[PDB]
Amino acid sequence: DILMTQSPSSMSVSLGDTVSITCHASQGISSNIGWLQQKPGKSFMGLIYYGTNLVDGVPSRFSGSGSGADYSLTISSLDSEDFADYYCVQYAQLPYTFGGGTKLEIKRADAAPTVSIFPPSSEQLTSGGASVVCFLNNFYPKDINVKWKIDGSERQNGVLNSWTDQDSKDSTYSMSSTLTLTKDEYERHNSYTCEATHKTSTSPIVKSFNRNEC
Amino acid sequence: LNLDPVQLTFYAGPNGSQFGFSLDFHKDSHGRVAIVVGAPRTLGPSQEETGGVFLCPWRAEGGQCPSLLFDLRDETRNVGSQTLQTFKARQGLGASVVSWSDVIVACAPWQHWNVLEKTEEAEKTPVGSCFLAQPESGRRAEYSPCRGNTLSRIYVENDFSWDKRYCEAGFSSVVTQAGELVLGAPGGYYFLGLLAQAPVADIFSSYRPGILLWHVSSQSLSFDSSNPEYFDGYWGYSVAVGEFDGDLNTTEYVVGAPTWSWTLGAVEILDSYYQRLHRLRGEQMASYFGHSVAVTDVNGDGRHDLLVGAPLYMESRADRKLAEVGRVYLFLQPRGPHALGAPSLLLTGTQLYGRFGSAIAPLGDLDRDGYNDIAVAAPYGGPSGRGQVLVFLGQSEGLRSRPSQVLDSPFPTGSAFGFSLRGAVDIDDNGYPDLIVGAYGANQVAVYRAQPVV
Amino acid sequence: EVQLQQSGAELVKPGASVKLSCTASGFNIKDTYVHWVKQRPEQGLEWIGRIDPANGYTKYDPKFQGKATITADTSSNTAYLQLSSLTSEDTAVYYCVRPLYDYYAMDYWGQGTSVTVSSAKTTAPSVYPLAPVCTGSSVTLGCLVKGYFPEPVTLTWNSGSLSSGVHTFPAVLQSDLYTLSSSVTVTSSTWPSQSITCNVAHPASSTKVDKKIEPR
Amino acid sequence: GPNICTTRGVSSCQQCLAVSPMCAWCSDEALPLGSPRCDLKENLLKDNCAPESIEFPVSEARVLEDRPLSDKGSGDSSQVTQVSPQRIALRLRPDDSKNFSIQVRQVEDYPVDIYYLMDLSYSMKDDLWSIQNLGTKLATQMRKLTSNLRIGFGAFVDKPVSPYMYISPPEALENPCYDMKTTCLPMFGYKHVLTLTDQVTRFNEEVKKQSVSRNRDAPEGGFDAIMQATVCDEKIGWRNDASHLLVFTTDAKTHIALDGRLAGIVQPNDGQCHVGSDNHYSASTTMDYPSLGLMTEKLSQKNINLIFAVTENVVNLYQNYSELIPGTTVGVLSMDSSNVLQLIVDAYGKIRSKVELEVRDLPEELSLSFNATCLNNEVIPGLKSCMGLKIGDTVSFSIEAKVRGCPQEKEKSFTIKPVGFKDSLIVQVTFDCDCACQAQAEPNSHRCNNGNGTFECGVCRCGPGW
Amino acid sequence: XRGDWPC
Ligand SMILES: *[C@@H]1O[C@H](CO)[C@@H](O[C@@H]2O[C@H](CO)[C@@H](O[C@@H]3O[C@H](CO)[C@@H](O)[C@H](O[C@@H]4O[C@H](CO)[C@@H](O)[C@H](O)[C@@H]4O)[C@@H]3O)[C@H](O)[C@H]2NC(C)=O)[C@H](O)[C@H]1NC(C)=O
Ligand SMILES: *[C@@H]1O[C@H](CO)[C@@H](O[C@@H]2O[C@H](CO)[C@@H](O)[C@H](O)[C@H]2NC(C)=O)[C@H](O)[C@H]1NC(C)=O
Ligand SMILES: *[C@@H]1O[C@H](CO)[C@@H](O)[C@H](O)[C@H]1NC(C)=O
Ligand SMILES: [Ca+2]
Ligand SMILES: [Ca+2]
Ligand SMILES: [Ca+2]
Ligand SMILES: [Ca+2]
Ligand SMILES: [Ca+2]
Ligand SMILES: [Ca+2]
Ligand SMILES: [Mg+2]
Repeated sequence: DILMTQSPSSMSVSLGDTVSITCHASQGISSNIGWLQQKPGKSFMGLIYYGTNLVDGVPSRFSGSGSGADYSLTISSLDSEDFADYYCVQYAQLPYTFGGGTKLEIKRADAAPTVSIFPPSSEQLTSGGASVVCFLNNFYPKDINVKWKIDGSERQNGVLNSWTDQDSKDSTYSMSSTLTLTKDEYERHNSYTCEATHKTSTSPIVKSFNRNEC
Repeated sequence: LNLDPVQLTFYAGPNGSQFGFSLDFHKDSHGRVAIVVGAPRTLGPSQEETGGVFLCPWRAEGGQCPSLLFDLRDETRNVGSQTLQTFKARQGLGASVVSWSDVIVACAPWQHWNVLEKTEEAEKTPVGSCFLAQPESGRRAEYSPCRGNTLSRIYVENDFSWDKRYCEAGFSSVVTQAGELVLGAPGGYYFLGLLAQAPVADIFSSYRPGILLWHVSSQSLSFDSSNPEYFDGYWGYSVAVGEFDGDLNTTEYVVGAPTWSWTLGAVEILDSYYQRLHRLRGEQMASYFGHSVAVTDVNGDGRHDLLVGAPLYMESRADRKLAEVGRVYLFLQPRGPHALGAPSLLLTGTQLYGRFGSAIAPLGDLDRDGYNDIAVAAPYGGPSGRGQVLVFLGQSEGLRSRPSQVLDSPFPTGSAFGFSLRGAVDIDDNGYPDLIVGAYGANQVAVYRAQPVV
Repeated sequence: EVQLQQSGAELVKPGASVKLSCTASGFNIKDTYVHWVKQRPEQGLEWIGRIDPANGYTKYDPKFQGKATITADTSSNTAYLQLSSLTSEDTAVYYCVRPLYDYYAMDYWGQGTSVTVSSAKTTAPSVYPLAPVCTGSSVTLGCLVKGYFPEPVTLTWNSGSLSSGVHTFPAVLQSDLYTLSSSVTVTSSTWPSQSITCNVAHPASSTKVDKKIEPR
Repeated sequence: GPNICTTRGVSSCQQCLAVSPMCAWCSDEALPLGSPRCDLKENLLKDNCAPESIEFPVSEARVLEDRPLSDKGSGDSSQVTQVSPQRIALRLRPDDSKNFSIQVRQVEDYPVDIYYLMDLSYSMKDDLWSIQNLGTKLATQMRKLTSNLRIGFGAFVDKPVSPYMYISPPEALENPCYDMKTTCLPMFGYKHVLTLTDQVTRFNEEVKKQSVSRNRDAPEGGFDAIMQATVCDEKIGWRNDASHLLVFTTDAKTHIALDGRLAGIVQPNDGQCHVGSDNHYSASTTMDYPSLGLMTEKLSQKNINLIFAVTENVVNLYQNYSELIPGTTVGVLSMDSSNVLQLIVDAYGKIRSKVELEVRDLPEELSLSFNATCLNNEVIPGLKSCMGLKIGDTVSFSIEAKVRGCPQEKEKSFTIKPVGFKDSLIVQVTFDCDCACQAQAEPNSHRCNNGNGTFECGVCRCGPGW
Repeated sequence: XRGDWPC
């Protein structure tokens, strides 16, 4: 099988820029490569076939190039719809193989997260379970780290994280974290904390709450 | 009648290139009429015969012509764990040429093809190919509908069904008014013969250099058959188009199969879906009935008439003796949706081995009397066997039994003067249609200008 | 226009078999090769195999041999991908692909068919309100939707009235049951002075439960 | 009394003979005034005309060479006589007609050449095994019909060129059976193997060394081989004095003229020999297949009797060709070529069972009529061909030559020859239009107006030129 | 078979 090393995994760029995407093969493939586009939450669309030829209907700002085992897809003057996923596929040998994929994200000014912690609810505590939620809304870049602390000591088991796609009208990311404990184990400790680490702050952002106390 | 045999015009190509094997009139976007000439034994880049095409501008003195350049390099593509191979050596590029709008279609019927997969192959075979060009813009495209990627083992495990490996696509060609290319492939389906059709516009828009195997969704190929009557029939040795069903939205095809039904020879009229409308059976075995077919309205009733050439017809003579001279058959289309009857007229050659009927070119209305006329070639006819072209005039009841004019070959012996013909185009803009005659044996083309009737 | 209309989403049990379809619209399925591609979020895109619907011959990646079975029926103008002995590893989206011009290309893609393999039964989502702790310039509320199957669920605030300033997060599969959360931000004078309710709908169990957010 | 000679009012002796073959002329000086010189021979002698001054030519037919019909065709190479007479002189006056006889015999024990031209394409794999003892077996059965017999062998496949020939893989050129688990000979057009020889064991041993090749399309290039085996006289070895049999065996269709265009070949067949010292046909890849008319011309020129020994699945095909090539014989060959011997013997009988007359170099004015005597002393009018004869039968014909008027050339010759026969009847015609007295004429005679006329045959004619 | 092979 032929391995397709597609670089980079992601890039944050603005409109009007001219970006390029490399795709390196395990061996020569003599321009037998194709490029694909998958708009967020949609299906795939053909961009390039046989290395340099455009699929009917694709704007001319797209262009494929390269030879041997190194190939590049270039978009001149990025457009709003161009922010999507891009994959390279080789068909010089069977089986066909795909590249890791590249995600084009919108660049903007850095923004610190807006953390807020939420204790378990009345309806949930009376059912023998307990969940602490920690929302981290509207930040940039996507790189972020969350850490839970029960009575100051770190906790790693029982955490469920979930991230959003880059919001359309402000180009920010949001994250959700849920520490799920039993009602019995939840009432063994007092203090609960979720720390957030971002490149915008050398010191982590902290928001805690004490059980019973309010 | 009124072709000028005193002041001819001669175009010439390289020695041994068979310049003039095929020819046609060509009109650029401005209406300027030129002559496209195929030379299938022209030397290529490897100093090896590959063929070539020439685009001759109209000049009263003639002379030499500039070439219409095409890619003559063998191609190779390693894709899908397979290896595709095109071999252009001795492909005979220019063994047939045809012009439509501002596009020239030149075909190499013996271009070879092969597909390799590890230790197996598809067999190196002549699928043929056609090269399309737009001289003014420089656009190029190709069309080779019989290329496949099926290994030889599959055809064998299968009784050789749908075997297009020996098509020789482009052997004969023609384009409809709408711009639909129609290629004759006599070797298709294990030498049964097939036709391939596809719009010119789509051939250009779907072709890219280096792909070698691409899809043309709007293409249309004829169908295979288990009928032994079509075996070795070379269905598609000759092709033409016309109007034979009354419906002017549909275009009908005329196909020659000179060895159909055990060398009896036949000609068939089809629709655009290859459904056979009429079939005209040969008269005598090995006469090659269907070697050439022509379509033109000779009796001036608005209905296309059919002309079939049988160059090897042997005429019955005194004392049970047969003499090969060649024969042409005329079929007048009947009023309304009825079947074409028996031949309305039989034209028979005179010179032994002359091959009268090898080529048949409609001339348009040469003498401007109201009836279209034709020309018949006997490439080895005439009292000296040097080649001869005879003109027959149309009349209300068909054609005239005797020729109105006879053009003797201006070339030496062996020129095959008349092997290719083309008329019905006013090349000097004098109001009369003119005739161009190929003589590949001499690597030359002669132009006969029609003048007012004396 | 070339369109590849694949079957609807499938939800089956581990160890069963499912058969996906890819009906052609605007052309004949007999024309070109037809490929099948598997897409997973972590592993990415994997090529399953191809088929020539004209003759039926197939090709596969040795990985999917025995699990994937590609067939085609020119009568109904459709190509099929059958999967057997299903696993949580076979939970992915599947696309059928045909080329445009180049015989060996991958240019036209169907909309895809999502396959989910789980033995869990239909479970109603437990809806839990999330209220802040015992004050700033703005306030944020939340709504937790835990323990439901299968997907999806539609969450709205005030029956679609409060749309701006809302963040609904993608669901996460926590041991054969999904969990989903949502947030919303307003000014400190909007709440609790005005009522705010979380509306969650789970069509599978036919429940549109709603909880109002209450202070502490 | 007055007849058609006097009622035309002739002017000279020449015009008197042209009136009718029964008129005569009297050149007597002492002829009465009211006496016609252009009357019957009896009337002139009744009118007291000098017998020596009578001009009355009589059409005659005198034999010059009347050699007898030979009983045996053996011995001497070769002065056998099968046509009698061989030369006769013919004298004819204007509008007259004389008759003569002719006899033809199918001589027993006449030499025979048999050239076996065999299809060795892959479709003939099993056929080759059934004829490896044919040479001696064939001598045994022909020993009963002729003492002189020569046999030869030749093989063909098709034009060794794509697409007829497999051209891949590279090893398929040296061994066209490469994609199979067998080995066959590289492809070849036509190869001459054994020159016509009386050593029949040379046939057996050569056949045992032969083997098949293999090509792609069903029809084969046998007509190429038929042409070369006909026009390459010196190589095949046809004898000037023998019946020539060309046995053509195949199990498939045949390529014909203009088929060669599927290989890029467009040059017509030239009908010339192209088999060199290597015994292979060198024009196979550069020259098209021959046409039926061209094959007929050469076959008729070298006196070759073509025999189509084909399998039942193509018999009708080759039967239909055999009607476009007159003189050709068809026999049904079994699928393994096991009955080829009896087939050759049956065809030899059909070949020597016809006696058809042909006329060469016949003048324009002459027309001939024929009465046959075939079967058994049975006259058949208007017939010049006999059928159903055995070797040793003799037939004859009666012929009348009716000349129209007087021709310019007074000396001509034509030939009556049976088709396929060597001997022929030469007829030397002489036209007796003039009178004998015309030679000793008196130009510028004193008897005709003092030098104005010429005194010939007792009358005055206007000299040259009034 | 149709080609150069017995029927
Ligand atoms: C060798 O030569 C044989 C003698 O010519 C020839 O035999 C003839 O074959 C033809 C074609 O099959 C026969 O034609 C038939 O015509 C009669 C009517 O008289 C019908 O029995 C029949 O129907 C017609 O078929 C036509 C199409 O073929 C069609 O146009 C008509 O409308 C009608 O349907 C036959 O077609 C003929 O009877 C045969 N004659 C004899 C004397 O046998 C062989 O085919 C030929 N073979 C080879 C291998 O060359
Ligand atoms: C061939 O035979 C025919 C018929 O037997 C002959 O025709 C007649 O022959 C007799 C013979 O004396 C004549 O008297 C008749 O006038 C002939 N009648 C005709 C010709 O209509 C014929 O003479 C014979 N021909 C030859 C060349 O022997
Ligand atoms: C000519 O024919 C007659 C019959 O009228 C015949 O008796 C005679 O033998 C023939 N003459 C010759 C020279 O054979
Ligand atoms: Ca029509
Ligand atoms: Ca008409
Ligand atoms: Ca006219
Ligand atoms: Ca003109
Ligand atoms: Ca056999
Ligand atoms: Ca063959
Ligand atoms: Mg054979």
